[PDB]
Amino acid sequence: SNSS
Amino acid sequence: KGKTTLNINIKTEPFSLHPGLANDSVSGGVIRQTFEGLTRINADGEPEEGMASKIETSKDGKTYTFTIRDGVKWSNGDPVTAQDFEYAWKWALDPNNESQYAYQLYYIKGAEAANTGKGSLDDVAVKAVNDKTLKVELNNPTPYFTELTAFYTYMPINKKIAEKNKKWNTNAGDDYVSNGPFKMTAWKHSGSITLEKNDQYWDKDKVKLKKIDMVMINNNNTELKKFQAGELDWAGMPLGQLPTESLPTLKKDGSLHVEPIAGVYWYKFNTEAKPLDNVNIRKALTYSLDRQSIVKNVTQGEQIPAMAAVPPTMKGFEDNKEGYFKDNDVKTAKEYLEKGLKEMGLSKASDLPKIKLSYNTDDAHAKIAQAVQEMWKKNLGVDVELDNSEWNVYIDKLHSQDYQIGRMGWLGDFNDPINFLELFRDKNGGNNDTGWENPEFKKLLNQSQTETDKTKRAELLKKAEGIFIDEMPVAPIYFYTDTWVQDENLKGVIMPGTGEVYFRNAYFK
Repeated sequence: SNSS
Repeated sequence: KGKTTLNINIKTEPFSLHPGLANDSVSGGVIRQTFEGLTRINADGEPEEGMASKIETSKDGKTYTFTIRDGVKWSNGDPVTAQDFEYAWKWALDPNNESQYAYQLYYIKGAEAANTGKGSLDDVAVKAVNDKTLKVELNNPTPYFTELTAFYTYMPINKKIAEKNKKWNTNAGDDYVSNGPFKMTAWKHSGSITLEKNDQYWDKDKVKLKKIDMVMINNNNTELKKFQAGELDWAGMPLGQLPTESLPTLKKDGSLHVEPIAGVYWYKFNTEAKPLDNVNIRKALTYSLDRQSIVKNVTQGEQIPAMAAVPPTMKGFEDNKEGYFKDNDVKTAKEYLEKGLKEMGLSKASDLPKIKLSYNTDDAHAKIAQAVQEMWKKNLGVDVELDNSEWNVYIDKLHSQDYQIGRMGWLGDFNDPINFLELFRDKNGGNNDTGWENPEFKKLLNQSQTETDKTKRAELLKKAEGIFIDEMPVAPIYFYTDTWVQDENLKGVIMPGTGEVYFRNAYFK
């Protein structure tokens, strides 16, 4: 998943 | 004695609280408290029965039969049925819904064909045989399929409500119902999310917290201040973020937690935007970074330099600590730059087309971007301009390829190295966004998924990884740690090492  | 409200920061508005659209750590931080799949993750970091009370696997490992647990309900009291899962998975595969995680379901026979217009959704091999039975057929034996069924794209959604109101997911209220340990009772957009214990959850007696209050403070100094006044119970990752300059002091007083996780911090290249369409330019920009300086001076969180895609914590990939090329290799970076310029007919770096480096608004990303900007100016004579965007907007910027160089981080979805590679399998893969695809790469990944032998499989994936690093569609920078401080009375938190957090069984002592 894309990490903030 | 122990209080029952947990106060935490999630920094920013989620990209989506539809499980079929979420693709990010912010959304995932919420959905992992409010929804539950066929399986869930236990404290040992392994999948276990969740909505499914029994999981049967065929002898060949391809057909899964899930028995839905007796009496499982949604937060409004309706039963969770197998049709809710069928509906949700097909919803995510329907190209009209534009999920960036549709490829996560390609493990299922007929899924890719449906998603790419080469087949009917009716022929995806997920079927509610009856209310209590879900049958699923895979293309290949996939030993981590029960990890995938705990991943948020595989969450059920309430089919009855989602049919009634196609915008059910966009606000808290009677049309937002979920099936996990907590339920979402308030959402002030860009403000806060309130979760409360879900009294319809099957395992509610194991849930000790009554309320989770999630604020959205993107200022790391403020988050730490609130923690220090006791207004938050946590400061830091996974969902919040400590100020990078606080890390020395907190490490010294002994309060800092620091844990390596399966994640990678990289700058994605838009390989269809000049001059990033030239591999030599991509390699110059990548080889000229001094990652040791970034981790020692900028992040200060004990991250290790990344010269690879797959984190060294992935069993079989521990040599990625050394990586595929040297850190701070300015000599070789300059050689690549010269080669690129020559291919363009240019003589100097200043005559390149203008380059923009994009990132999501964040204290730490700005500092890293500034450090990299300087490294490019100083080591290559390349000037880049910086721009920043809100997180949820930013994800769409990268997805639409409205960028040249874009900061991103990737955290593991499941405990297998391919999760760090298959996002780049297909040009139009929902989480690719580089415009890059390579036929041998894709062939090797597909072969990896038919090989059961762990050695031979690891070697196919390492060859794939070598091709990827040789074409440099992204610039790896560092492998993640989670750094945080907390009220040390907060126990029972589950943090598997892929960088997620579950509060299901957490409590104050």
